[PDB]
Amino acid sequence: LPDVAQRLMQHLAEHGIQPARNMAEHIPPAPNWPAPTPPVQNEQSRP
Amino acid sequence: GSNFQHIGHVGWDPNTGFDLNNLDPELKNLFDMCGISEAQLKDRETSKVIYDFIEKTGGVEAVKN
Amino acid sequence: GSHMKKQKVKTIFPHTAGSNKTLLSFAQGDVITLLIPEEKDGWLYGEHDVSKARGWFPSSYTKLLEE
Repeated sequence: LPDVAQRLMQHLAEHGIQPARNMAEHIPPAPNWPAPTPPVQNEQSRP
Repeated sequence: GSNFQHIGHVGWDPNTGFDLNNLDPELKNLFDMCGISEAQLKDRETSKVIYDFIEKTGGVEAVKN
Repeated sequence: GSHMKKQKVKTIFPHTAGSNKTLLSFAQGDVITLLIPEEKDGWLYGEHDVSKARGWFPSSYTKLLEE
């Protein structure tokens, strides 16, 4: 048992396998336009 | 008819994966130790690699001595 | 292994993806968990606390849940 794990990790690294304790998602690129903004603005004033 | 020598104890297949229902007293016990899950054992692309290790570096007689 | 990130925001306004497959849509008063270390072009990326939907969302339609 305990010695078999110390040699397993060396095998899995050769194929890029990892144990299920060590997996997560990734992040996408982004859209083709900038992020929108809330209803906050100035108010028109005379010269 | 005939069977393996250095292996044969392990129940794994390239279509379905390791046989959890009948797994060896060492097999599942390592999988729970290094951190592997039953999903990877049923993965024809991950379980294959995990099995190829036992076929060369595990072995029920090889781990005994 | 790993789980839900500490940093979150409350959306204060709605947003709409359309045909992009990489955007996150919601209403006002909803909650999103950040999955990335910093913003990009005003876009932030996260996972919704009610539906587990993920995508880029506008930071400006949201505020932090610190203090």
